[PDB]
Amino acid sequence: LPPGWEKAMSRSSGRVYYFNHITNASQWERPSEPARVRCSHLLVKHSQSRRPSSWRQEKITRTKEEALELINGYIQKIKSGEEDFESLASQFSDCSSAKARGDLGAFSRGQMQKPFEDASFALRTGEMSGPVFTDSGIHIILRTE
Ligand SMILES: O=C(O)c1cc(-c2ccccn2)n[nH]1
Repeated sequence: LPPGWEKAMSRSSGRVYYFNHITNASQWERPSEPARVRCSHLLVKHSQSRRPSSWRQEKITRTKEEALELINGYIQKIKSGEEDFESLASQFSDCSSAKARGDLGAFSRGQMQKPFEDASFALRTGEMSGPVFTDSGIHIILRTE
């Protein structure tokens, strides 16, 4: 199985599923290197975030446990087609790239912080990540090219 795609056991149904320990993606169907990849993301900062500040709120106060909740929340809406990445990203993302529907433009290694990189490279064109933790906050990372 591709980079970090491991199989495992669903603790609700006991039926097969896959999680990726590099992007924290989890999906039921079996899964499927670039020099550069292009990604958009939705960032939800927290108190412990690098710069607890964003175009949305001058001092972020939400805890980490809560940041995650919010992040899980959008994943459900994205996964269920209730909302798309771009809409939630253009509204909620605590990064200024929200103005650009969360695009961060094309990029290669060394360039971004490592957990974001490792996720960004391990996704394939189309995959969204699960929650990804960096010193900045919590990300949902979609890979576009
Ligand atoms: O604070 C911000 O504005 C911010 C930081 C990031 C970021 C992007 C990639 C990896 C790590 N952090 N994205 N947005």
